[PDB]
Amino acid sequence: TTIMAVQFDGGVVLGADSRTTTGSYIANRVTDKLTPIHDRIFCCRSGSAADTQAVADAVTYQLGFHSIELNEPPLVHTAASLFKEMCYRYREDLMAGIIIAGWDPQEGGQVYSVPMGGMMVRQSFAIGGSGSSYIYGYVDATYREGMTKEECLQFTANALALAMERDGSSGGVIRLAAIAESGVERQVLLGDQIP
Amino acid sequence: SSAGFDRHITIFSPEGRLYQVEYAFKAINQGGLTSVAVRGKDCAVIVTQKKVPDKLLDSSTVTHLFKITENIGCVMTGMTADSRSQVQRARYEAANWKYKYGYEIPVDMLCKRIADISQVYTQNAEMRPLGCCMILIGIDEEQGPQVYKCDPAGYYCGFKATAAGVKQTESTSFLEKKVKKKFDWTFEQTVETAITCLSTVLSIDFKPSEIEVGVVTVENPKFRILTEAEIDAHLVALAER
Amino acid sequence: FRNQYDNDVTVWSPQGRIHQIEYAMEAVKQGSATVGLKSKTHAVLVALKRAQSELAAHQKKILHVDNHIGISIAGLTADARLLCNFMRQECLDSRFVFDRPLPVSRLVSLIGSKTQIPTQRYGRRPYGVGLLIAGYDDMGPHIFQTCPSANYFDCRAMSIGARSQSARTYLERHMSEFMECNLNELVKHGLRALRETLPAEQDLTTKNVSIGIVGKDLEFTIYDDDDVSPFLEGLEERPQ
Amino acid sequence: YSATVDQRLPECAKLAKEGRLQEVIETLLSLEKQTRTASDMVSTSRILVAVVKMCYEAKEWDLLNENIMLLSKRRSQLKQAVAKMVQQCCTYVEEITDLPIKLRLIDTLRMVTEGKIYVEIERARLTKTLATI
Amino acid sequence: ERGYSFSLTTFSPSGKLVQIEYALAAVAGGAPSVGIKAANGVVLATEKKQKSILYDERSVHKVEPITKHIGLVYSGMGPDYRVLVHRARKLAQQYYLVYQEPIPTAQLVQRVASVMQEYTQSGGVRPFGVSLLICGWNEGRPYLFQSDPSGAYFAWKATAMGKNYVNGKTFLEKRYNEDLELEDAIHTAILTLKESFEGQMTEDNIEVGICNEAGFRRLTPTEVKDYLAAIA
Amino acid sequence: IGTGYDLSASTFSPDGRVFQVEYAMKAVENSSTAIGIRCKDGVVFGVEKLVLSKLYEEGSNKRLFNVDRHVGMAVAGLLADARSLADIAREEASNFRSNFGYNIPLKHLADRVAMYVHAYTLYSAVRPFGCSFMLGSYSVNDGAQLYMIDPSGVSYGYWGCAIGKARQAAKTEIEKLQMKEMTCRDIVKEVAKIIYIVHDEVKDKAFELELSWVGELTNGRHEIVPKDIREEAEKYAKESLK
Repeated sequence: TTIMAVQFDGGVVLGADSRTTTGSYIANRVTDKLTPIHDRIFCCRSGSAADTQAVADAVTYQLGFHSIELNEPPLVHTAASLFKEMCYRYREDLMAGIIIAGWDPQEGGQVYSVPMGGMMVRQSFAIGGSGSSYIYGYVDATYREGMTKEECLQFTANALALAMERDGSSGGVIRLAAIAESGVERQVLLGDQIP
Repeated sequence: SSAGFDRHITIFSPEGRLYQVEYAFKAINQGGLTSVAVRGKDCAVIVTQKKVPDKLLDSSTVTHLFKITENIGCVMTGMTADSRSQVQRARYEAANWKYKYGYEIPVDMLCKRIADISQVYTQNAEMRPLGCCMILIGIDEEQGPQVYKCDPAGYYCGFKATAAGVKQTESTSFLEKKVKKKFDWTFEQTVETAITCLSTVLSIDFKPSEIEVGVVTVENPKFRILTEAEIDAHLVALAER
Repeated sequence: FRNQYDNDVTVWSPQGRIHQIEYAMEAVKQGSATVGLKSKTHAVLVALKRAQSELAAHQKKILHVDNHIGISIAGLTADARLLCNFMRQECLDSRFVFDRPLPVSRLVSLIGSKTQIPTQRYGRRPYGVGLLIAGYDDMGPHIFQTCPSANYFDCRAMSIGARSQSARTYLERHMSEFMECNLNELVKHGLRALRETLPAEQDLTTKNVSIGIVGKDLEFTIYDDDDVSPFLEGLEERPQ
Repeated sequence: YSATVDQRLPECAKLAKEGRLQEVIETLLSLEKQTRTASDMVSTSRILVAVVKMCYEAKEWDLLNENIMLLSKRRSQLKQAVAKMVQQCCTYVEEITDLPIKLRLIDTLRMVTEGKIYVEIERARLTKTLATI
Repeated sequence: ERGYSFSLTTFSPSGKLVQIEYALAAVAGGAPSVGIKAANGVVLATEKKQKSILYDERSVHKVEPITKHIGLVYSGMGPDYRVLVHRARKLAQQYYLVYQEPIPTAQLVQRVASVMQEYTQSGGVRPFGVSLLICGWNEGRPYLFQSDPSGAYFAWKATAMGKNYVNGKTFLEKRYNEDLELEDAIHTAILTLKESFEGQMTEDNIEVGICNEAGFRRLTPTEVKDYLAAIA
Repeated sequence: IGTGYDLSASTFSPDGRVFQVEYAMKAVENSSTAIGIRCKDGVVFGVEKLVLSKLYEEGSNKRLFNVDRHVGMAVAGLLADARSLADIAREEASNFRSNFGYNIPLKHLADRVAMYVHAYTLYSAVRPFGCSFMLGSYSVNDGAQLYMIDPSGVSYGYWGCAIGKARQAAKTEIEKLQMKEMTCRDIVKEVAKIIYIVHDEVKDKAFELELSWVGELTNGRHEIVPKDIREEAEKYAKESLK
């Protein structure tokens, strides 16, 4: 798969492909690899869909508990900590990599990557999945600083489309989500919308 | 005729009475405050007396009503420590419910679950039965707003309106006098009726800064805690009218 | 009976006490007196060994736990022995995992935590033993007095046991000299404090006293009748 | 409070000579609301006697009816001031000798008294006025 | 006799456990409930009257179903009734899982009696202050049982427990006939409730439920009002 | 008085009040006096520690702890109770940091420690922790927070409050000080004078004041008062008492 997230001044933009296969047969072409964890914290899953969904539900419950306990929207670092702990506790039997994007009033837009084995780390742009090995050169050639919303959209569009056309494990449609102070906006690219 | 039986919770008195439960109910009124909830066609308003010993006390932390979940609000009285332990337990129960069943807790279900917890608490001799009385409010589809009351005995009930505290009897009588008129109770009307009941049961004509209000409506499913501006507007509008 | 409030550590007094705790505090008084002193570079524990009969050896009151930390007991043999065994195991584990001697402050805090559980929870009796801990750490010598109330104090010197008030006021009187003594003068001061505890008819003989000394380069070693003998040669005569 | 009414009474009467019921009644009502919130003793009586007096002087009654309705339907009225204003009504209900407005006035005085109070006996007096009729 | 009315694990020198008797006394103080085994089915009724009309009568129910063909009512405590409902439902569906067959009402009564008697085994756990009336229909025969806090369970052609249970029992003796039909059984039950209702039963003031070959179901306030008008 | 009901912590009264917690209150006001004030940019704590015997070394029985780096810990009541409660608070804070990867807000830590202290108020096999303690913290993105938490189990926020045998006396004169503006520097003098006037000299003399604080003055790190500030505070207290 292909999950790409990057922050910009005012929020974060995160997109993913929609291919889920069991063998060479495409099990489902309309998968949402982006599972909304909180109102302004979003997740991107890679690997075995069952493990990703299970850990997504578990972290959703834990973070809902934490938020209602603090009566204040959780920090992205906190969420990333739970993802790290859960992934490490089951890494011997977990096939699941998670990219956590979000916005909080404490700092702004935050993106934390947790690849296989549980690297809870932070960076500007994070690309994960089986398709992360095809646009690495392309994203390194196309990445700049100071994105706007429109530029973020185009970056996601072309990068994920190149991963789409070059990798056989990314297909279907493109799912995009932008988190900011205003809120979260979700869009789906299908057909002529993709480049 | 039954003297030693008012010692242990798990001990039945002659005539089948559990004196420890009744003592817990009396302990609810040890706080000395008063809460009351009123439900309209599509709104539910809870209002609680605020008692500030000193300006030294931080008014943001001395609240007597809390929020269990984003759409389910709780207002309660009794022992403050028991109150906070009970709200923590209720939040745990609601979150676990959502985790295991994938959708929000209805007010009645949360009340029933915590009532079962309290019943198990009062059935075994290992527990002091959490002497605090809670009222949950929230919106459920196909049934509108819901107000439910739970007591240390494990008895939960839905209410068109309810009250608790030292002045529970008189507040309930006033609420009965109000409900026998069978009026639709729009949101402002619900709030002003509850405020009038509290004022007449305290006979203090409180200042705006001594009360807390929470409201849940279908158009505002989030359990909103009324800030000073809204409560002041409501009470002055009532006062002029 | 208006004294039904002292049968367990889980009931508060009407005026706000745990009379079982005070009873445990009084319990250690039945034990023999024992005084701990510390120099600039050395720490000494001087205990009055008490024998059940003169046809038998005297009861030991200076337990060694680590080469840098020694302890002295006053009270129940059972509670003191359990505490000492737990000390030995804790020091063993600390050396096994960290390869550094147990800090005295952390050791004493772990004592407080361990003996607090019987005070708080129903079941095991409160540890009714007053312990004098003479340890060495980065800040030099340390003297700790742990009371059966799961409390501990940092004291310049300490006399705990039978008739300890005499030695307490003796050390209060000699406050002004303690910090500048070497081994001989402070050992004599502790011996004189014990003599203050002891009544006139009895003297601090070879079989009567037990001394444990620890320091920076000298391990905590406890002396016996033949070994204590030099340290009692410098002792003076009872001012009677 | 009392200073406000004692400095307002001359100008209030001078304005009352112009009739202009609206602004005077809204101002007096606002002052009554604020003094009832503040729970004043003499200001309430002064305001009520003033409004009843001007209503009598302007030869209209429905305004005083509305005043009694609003004061009765509003809470926090001191007993002494209410007693004084019904006393003034009682000395302002008998001396009128016009049949329709007298019957109307006694009708209102009867129906504004659900929840009889200490000053009931004073209304008893005006009931005997209805006796005459 | 006082020194033995304090524990559930001590025999009084003359008779038996006194805490069990006290639990039964608590049961007798509950809202009156009436069960009737008709020829074609079973009907159980109870009173839901409570002051403070603010109370939502539809919020809680004194009559609940355990499976598609078994229901129950209680007399005594409320929370204990709910706990018994939960235990009965869980146990019935466990039996269903093991056997893939709707639960015979007799077995459900036996096992729920066992689970309530379990709470009477040792001290520190009080017995349930609730008596159960279990109605069911199985193998062409309506079954009505009573389960006790002591764990005793027995059969009942028609019984009445709770407050004023003795006079209701006498009334049932007078009016009951083995050839009774379902609707007439409901009429008799509502008449029994009226005999001690004290305050003009309404559609929601009483909660009734009927079980037959079409399973068990609690009657809605509409049919309750209709039957009340028919009895008048 | 509740005889026959105050023998356990799980038995209510005919009036409906647990007397174990009330005797815990009694023990609390029969203990040392500690006053903590949350300044504009952090919190400070001060403890009145009686020197029972001059044989006691200074710094013995430390009462101003730190549960976390940015979280202080003051306490009055029972020293063993204080140490056990501090240990459990440190364990909770460490668990929070390990599980969540960041610092614990003082409101959350106060609620957790209040629920823990309540868990012993109500069981019969255990007894309530009869000690009342100050939680304090300063975070650059949260603010400055202070909390009284008592054996009953309720945690309440106080700008600056004192507990001990002279709670009423401390409340009498702590109110006159306007707080919400000045910082620890201007509050240390008030703490010193209030503790030197609230201590009784004719009876229960021989006390010492120990101070500590957390805030940006130490980059949000809890640490005891430096000797110079403490001695300046003592001099100000001695001058102000005439």
